[PDB]
Amino acid sequence: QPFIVLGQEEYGEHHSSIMHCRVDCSGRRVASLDVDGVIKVWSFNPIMQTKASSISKSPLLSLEWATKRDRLLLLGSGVGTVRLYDTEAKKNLCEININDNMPRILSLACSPNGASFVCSAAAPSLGMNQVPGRLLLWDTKTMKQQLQFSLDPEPIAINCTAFNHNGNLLVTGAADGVIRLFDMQQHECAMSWRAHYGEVYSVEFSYDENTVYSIGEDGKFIQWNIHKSGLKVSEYSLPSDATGPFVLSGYSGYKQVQVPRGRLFAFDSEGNYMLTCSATGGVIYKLGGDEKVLESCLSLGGHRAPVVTVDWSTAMDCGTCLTASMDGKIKLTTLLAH
Amino acid sequence: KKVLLKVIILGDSGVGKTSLMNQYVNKKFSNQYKATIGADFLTKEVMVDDRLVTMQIWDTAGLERFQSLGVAFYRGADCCVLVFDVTAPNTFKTLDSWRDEFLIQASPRDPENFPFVVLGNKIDLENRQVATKRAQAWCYSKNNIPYFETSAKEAINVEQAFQTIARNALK
Ligand SMILES: Nc1nc2c(ncn2[C@@H]2O[C@H](COP(=O)(O)OP(=O)(O)OP(=O)(O)O)[C@@H](O)[C@H]2O)c(=O)[nH]1
Ligand SMILES: [Mg+2]
Repeated sequence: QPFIVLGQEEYGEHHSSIMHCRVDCSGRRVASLDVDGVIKVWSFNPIMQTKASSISKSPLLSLEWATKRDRLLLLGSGVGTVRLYDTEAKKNLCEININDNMPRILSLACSPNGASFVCSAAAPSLGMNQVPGRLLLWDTKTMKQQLQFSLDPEPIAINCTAFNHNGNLLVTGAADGVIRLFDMQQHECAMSWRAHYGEVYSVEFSYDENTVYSIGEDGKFIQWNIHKSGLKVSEYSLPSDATGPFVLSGYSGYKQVQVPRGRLFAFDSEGNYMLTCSATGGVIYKLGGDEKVLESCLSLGGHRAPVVTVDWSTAMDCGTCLTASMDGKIKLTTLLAH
Repeated sequence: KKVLLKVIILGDSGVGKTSLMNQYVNKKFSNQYKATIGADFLTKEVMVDDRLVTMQIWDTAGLERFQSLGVAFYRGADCCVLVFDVTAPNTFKTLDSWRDEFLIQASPRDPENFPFVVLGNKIDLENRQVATKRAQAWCYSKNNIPYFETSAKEAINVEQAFQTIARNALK
């Protein structure tokens, strides 16, 4: 009832499992990256147009739109670098050298203030991703590491990050199952708590920013009160195919497995509904307070392979859901809110 | 596109912080007084050079002396509203304390230009105790904080205070 489905288009220029798929801040562009290192920046309004295409020689692991300077895409490599890419010039601006011995740039967050980004730099894998890592605030226009955050008790691989609206707060999820909330000028975490028995895969502030959501390897979707140090507000057990591991199998004995690496859950413009992954397509839940189960209010379908990452772009009261799957296909479902 | 601002209202107990907030959002007032217990908020949509701002306005217990709230609450803030009662000079002499306590807990990088507004509330009542010039001078000394004399009872200058912190935060 709340959403009218107007159509579903397919972007098919990737030929490998998608790793990231994110709409820019304007809503007009998508950046998507597959496991074979191919980046596509493309439009869908008014036509599905591949605005740019790169093939990275080195592995790429994370992707993040700039907020102030939209048309800038940040790309975290597997060789300790962060690339700033100009999506309107179709051109690398620079490659910032982050860290020598911790090369997996697992997560990137651009500050809304436009000057800095936080990134996650993890040691190589091999429970394979409970290895150490760094969380660094990098100041782009000074070109130096402004701050390193203390990851108590031991350094740990940070999977996922998200800024609050003014850029003073960063919520993070680590391989050890802990949420850590950091003040952007205290190197000590302002707050941390055990959140999942397993890795935290995605984190996000609620719309009003008085709670944070996490999705974890233990299969649970939990809302936490950040005014009372991660007091569980609500808890839900999502379907098994919302957190994977995501597996594409064939008649040839050849199987692909992918652990959550990308965006696992996405929200409409004010946080009433949540897109998630499934084996057949995106599943949209309402987020009202039944508190025992989430009501599945819409299902997008359209995929022959498991969906591993999602995104939800809102403006116009005209939402736009992206669902990306292991066959490399990206489906774009347009909704109208009522 | 939507923009969130969190607005903190600070000041001594009884200066009219709840009354001012309810007058801004609900547009109504109650002569009955009941002390605010922790911190809690109301939200309203306003707009600024044709851009819609979701303004989350927070009420703080004045008796609580801004102390044991969250970093999540302190660092989430984008505007500070300092309120005193013009018919009560002690509520004015505590302004330096409330502003210092905000700057310590909220810790803005650029305090000089942080969006502050100072409200001398309750000018509907006669028998002012705080001279206008003296409040003007105090607000000026802190690098020209915008100063308003207000009445939540008669809805005088509430819109101006909120618009001012909204515009200056959106910069
Ligand atoms: N005449 C007049 N009375 C006011 C005005 N504003 C508030 N009052 C009265 O002053 C009393 C204090 O009001 P509140 O708004 O609850 O004060 P508060 O700042 O919220 O106090 P705490 O919650 O304890 O920190 C109330 O009884 C109001 O009716 C005003 O502008 N004019
Ligand atoms: Mg009050």
